[PDB]
Amino acid sequence: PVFSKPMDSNILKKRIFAAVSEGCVEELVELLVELQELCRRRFLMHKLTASDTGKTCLMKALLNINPNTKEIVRILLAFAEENDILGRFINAEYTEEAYEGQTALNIAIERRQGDIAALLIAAGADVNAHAKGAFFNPKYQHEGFYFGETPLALAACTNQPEIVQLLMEHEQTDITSRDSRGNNILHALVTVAEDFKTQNDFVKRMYDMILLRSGNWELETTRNNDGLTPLQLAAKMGKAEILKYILSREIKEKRLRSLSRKFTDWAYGPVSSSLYDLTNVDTTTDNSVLEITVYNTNIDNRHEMLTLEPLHTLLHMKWKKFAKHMFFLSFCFYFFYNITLTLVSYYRPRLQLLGRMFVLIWAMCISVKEGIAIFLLRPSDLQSILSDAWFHFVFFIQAVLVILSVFLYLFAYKEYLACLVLAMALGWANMLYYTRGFQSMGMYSVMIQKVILHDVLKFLFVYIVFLLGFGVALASLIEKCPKDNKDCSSYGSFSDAVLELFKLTIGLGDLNIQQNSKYPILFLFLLITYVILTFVLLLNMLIALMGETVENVSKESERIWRLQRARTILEFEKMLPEWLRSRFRMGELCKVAEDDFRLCLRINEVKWTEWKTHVSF
Amino acid sequence: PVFSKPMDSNILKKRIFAAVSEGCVEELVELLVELQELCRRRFLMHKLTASDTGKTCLMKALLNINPNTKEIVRILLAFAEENDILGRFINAEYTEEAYEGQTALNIAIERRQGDIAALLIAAGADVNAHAKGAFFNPKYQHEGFYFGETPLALAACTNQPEIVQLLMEHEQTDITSRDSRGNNILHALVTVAEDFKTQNDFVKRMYDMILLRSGNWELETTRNNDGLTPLQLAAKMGKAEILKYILSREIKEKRLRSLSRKFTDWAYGPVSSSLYDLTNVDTTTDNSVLEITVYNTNIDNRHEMLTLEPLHTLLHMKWKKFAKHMFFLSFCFYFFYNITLTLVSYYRPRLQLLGRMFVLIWAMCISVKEGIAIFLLRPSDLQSILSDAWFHFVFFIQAVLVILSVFLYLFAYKEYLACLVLAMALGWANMLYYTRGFQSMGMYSVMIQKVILHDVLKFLFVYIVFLLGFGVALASLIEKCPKDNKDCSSYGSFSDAVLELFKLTIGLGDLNIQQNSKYPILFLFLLITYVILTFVLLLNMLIALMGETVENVSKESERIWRLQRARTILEFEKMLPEWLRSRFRMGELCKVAEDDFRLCLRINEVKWTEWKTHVSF
Ligand SMILES: CC(C)=CCC[C@H](C)CC=O
Ligand SMILES: CC(C)=CCC[C@H](C)CC=O
Repeated sequence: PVFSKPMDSNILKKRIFAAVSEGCVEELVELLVELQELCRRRFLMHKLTASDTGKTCLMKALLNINPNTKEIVRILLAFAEENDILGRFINAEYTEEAYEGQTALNIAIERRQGDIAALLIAAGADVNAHAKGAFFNPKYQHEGFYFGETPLALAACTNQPEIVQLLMEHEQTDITSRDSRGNNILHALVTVAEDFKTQNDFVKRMYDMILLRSGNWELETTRNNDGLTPLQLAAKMGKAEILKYILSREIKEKRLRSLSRKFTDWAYGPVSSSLYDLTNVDTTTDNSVLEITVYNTNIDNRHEMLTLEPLHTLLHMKWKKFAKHMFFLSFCFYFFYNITLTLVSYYRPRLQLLGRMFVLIWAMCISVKEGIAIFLLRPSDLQSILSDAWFHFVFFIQAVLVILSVFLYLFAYKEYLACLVLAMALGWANMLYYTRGFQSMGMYSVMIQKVILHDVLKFLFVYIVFLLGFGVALASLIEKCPKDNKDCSSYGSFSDAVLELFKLTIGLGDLNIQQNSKYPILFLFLLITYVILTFVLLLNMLIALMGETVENVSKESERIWRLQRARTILEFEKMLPEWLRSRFRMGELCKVAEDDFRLCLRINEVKWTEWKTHVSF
Repeated sequence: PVFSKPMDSNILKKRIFAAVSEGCVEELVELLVELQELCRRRFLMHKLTASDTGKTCLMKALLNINPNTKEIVRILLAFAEENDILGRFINAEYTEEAYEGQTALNIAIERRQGDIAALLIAAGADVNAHAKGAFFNPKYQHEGFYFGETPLALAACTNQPEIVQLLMEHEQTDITSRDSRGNNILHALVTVAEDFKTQNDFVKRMYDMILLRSGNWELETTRNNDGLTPLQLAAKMGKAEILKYILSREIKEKRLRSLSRKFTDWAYGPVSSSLYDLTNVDTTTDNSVLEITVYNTNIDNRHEMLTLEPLHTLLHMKWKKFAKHMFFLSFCFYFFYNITLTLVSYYRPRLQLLGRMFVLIWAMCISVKEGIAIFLLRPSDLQSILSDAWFHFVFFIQAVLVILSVFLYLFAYKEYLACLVLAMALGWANMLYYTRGFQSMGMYSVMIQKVILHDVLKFLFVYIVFLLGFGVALASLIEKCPKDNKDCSSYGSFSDAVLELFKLTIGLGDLNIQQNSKYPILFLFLLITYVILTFVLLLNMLIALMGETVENVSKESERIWRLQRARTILEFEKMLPEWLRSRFRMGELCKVAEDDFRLCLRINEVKWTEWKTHVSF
């Protein structure tokens, strides 16, 4: 990455800056006596700070910590309060593009100087001073560190709970404060949080602290600049631990019960009927966590992300309620559409007229749905290798070719077999999408979807750049026969040599040495080295490479089948009419202070291994 | 899963119920003074309990434990004994379908309230109050928790030995009590027990406690509702640790010697001749543990389940006594029957008449045995992939086709070669069952039995749905020749195109471009993409998939060969006559109190690694 001018370097006002660097208080005593009357005519002490970047000696002293630093800070504060400029001195900000709005308290917090940090707030800091800068607000994740550009989140993004308690007891803190990105403190903790369970992580523990110290719902209901309360921000950023904690969170103490999400009912040993609350989980309005966690591409930790308590049961109930009954209906009504293509294609005209226009209207419906589905998606969705747009595009082609054929048939262009036969061969090959069910058979289609995109195009490109060179050479090595007989020089042209040299790869045809070549010792050399270099090397090294690929992705297939299952589960939801949406879940709990707690789904989960380990002691 | 109305919720009699919920004794003082004369006219205190589910305030207070709960229980008991309804109050039962017969002591035990549990039995509990309900007695294993529906097993199914001791010293406990499922306490411990050795498990330790406190044989000889003393219940449910403990169990103390099963004789270092007792182990009557552990499908922990001391030696002795000598006899007498089919099939009539009806009578015997064997099995046995019914069905077909052929031969239908040649080709292919012996060769047949059922039908179905679409398209792309020559359009019909397009897959035949097609650029595209998509992708991705399958199941083959070996060992037992069963094991030990301890098999086992590790200290 790149940055602007540095915040500190070591390449008569510079003498104070050099004195506060190493922290020489004995040297720092006398220059301030000199500075009290240094050009005391009128300047309004602007020479105390620097004008190139807005730096003062305070944040320069806190920029590099030495064992003697407290005396420097107290001497600087005692000097600043003499000239009645302490408010302007402690509220000093950087004035560059990378760093803008940076205060001395912001640097004091991050240097683990909790004892020093109490001094600036005692002198009076604005606290709410944002840090809107290019460094503090990076574009990607590799040119800076992000912390919500608020000083309170410094003690939150870095494990400093004592400064969190010190800032909480302040009268002017503004816990419900936005920023330039519109985030809040909980959004900041969501962003810094670590997805994988890597032993102890302070973010999950400190979320409880900040939320219990808030004691209200405004911190978890405010939206981002795009608009995201942190429940789905933890989903989009790919944070499994934080989402698991926020989805299943209950407070066993009174006076804090509205913040709870998982109201337990009874714990009868291995069984525990937990009444879960869902308000941004079910796809009711938009941007639900269930919708975000399935329409995402960059997430790699979806092994454990989909199998939470208010998501797995929700998906299973949706599948058993309205997804399987329509999946089988779609399978039957597409198999019939593919079968009625055989009665038109194979039985072409070289009372069975009831199905002549059924294929036309169903191709029209398929096209008018896939045209919406292909532009509703963004180009970022196709960047993933296992994207769902490939089948959405194949299904679209299967409709455009059919409608083009039936358009050209009655227009009499003699092309009613050009696009209809390709539509046929693609439609029978399109049946490997409706194997989303049948778990054992569903294991098999993603092997296609991964192997063909990982090993087939690479070996195909190598074999194409291999066959092209040998094809030109073998066609150039032969000689033109004097046309006394037509059966001369079987490797006649480049197009014929390509076919005759490709037939040798599969294993059908014949091999000859008298191909009207004046250099048989050279013809045979090339013909032998082609089969040696490709059939002995490439055709079986491909097998060896997929022997590693399938071994690597055999344990990964279980989650990637369930991903396609959940995607086609939620895709059929959008196709429902609004009046058919009456089959919602259980809701209107009314077990809160003065309202109804949205919708609350009752699940009855059991865990016998965990209960066996717990009861073992 | 689903459930009935919940046992507790938080959505002038309800005030007492709310007071006992959080356990506010200071609030609980005055309402009872109010309730003493509340409508004291005559109701016979029915308002103290609820009528919707039969709940009282006692089990509601024990439903959620708070640090102050003992005073609530003692105040409720002191109030109930005043109105002389303590017996009806403490013997209160739930009255719904899911929960029926549930008492307050049952809820007090499971909440780890051992100090509270002594109070209700001191007041007087019926103890033997069953919990016959749909929740306590689930159908499958995923809609409830099962514990034998007796309160004594609550302290047994949950690790609470102190309450076991408290219930044992009671005068009215009825240790030999059945239930609605006919189980006993040992059956309950067998059901809850954990099969794999997962560090410490309280069930195996507490079995010793309950059996030594019983001190008799009635607890381990009572049968289930179907009829199972727990030795084979531990076998059918798949519990390796519990079965290992119960099979090899000895008490070194006097006054408890009839309960012992493994009477040791001498321990001469690495060798220890252990005299084992077998009463429900040998297949003498029915339902032996050895018979149950081999005729089971759902068990996955049979790696260590078959190799116990009174089972492995029993199987080895049976094999060396009467199973190998009949296996070789069956192999010879079936190879002769398959060889004498060649002298009839290949030498058909387009003094060798001694073998013309031998095949007929042996096919009759094979059919009359396989017809019994195919309906003696249940449909649950065929659900397993590696079931023994496939060979039992192939052997049956090999007899029905032969008898149909020899029936149609002398009836003169000219079909004596239609079913006889298929019977021949199936009979020579049926020889891959008699490779149960030859350990290295026996490793090879289960590779067939697994690979063909896991990878062959899936790739075959994909290749069939692939070849069918290209077959119709390639046959439709060609044009009908004007019949001036017969050698026109080699891809003539669909049936011919299927064969010509299948010959390209194996690698024999020829490839041409002038197939009387008006669209050669389209014919060649389909012909090239078929070989690309199938021979380059499917035919070798199958190899890559079995490269993972064989690697995964290479370590699993050792147990699955021995499973077929034990199954064909015990299958030949049933074929023996009753008079031939005189070759039993050693029995009539008479080393017990006043009887003969059934049969007792002497084995001489050695263990040098264990003795080397033991003597090392
Ligand atoms: C296997 C799969 C998912 C797609 C293959 C379809 C090919 C392109 C047929 C083309 O005619
Ligand atoms: C390999 C094995 C166990 C069985 C194959 C027998 C096949 C079905 C021959 C059919 O004719």
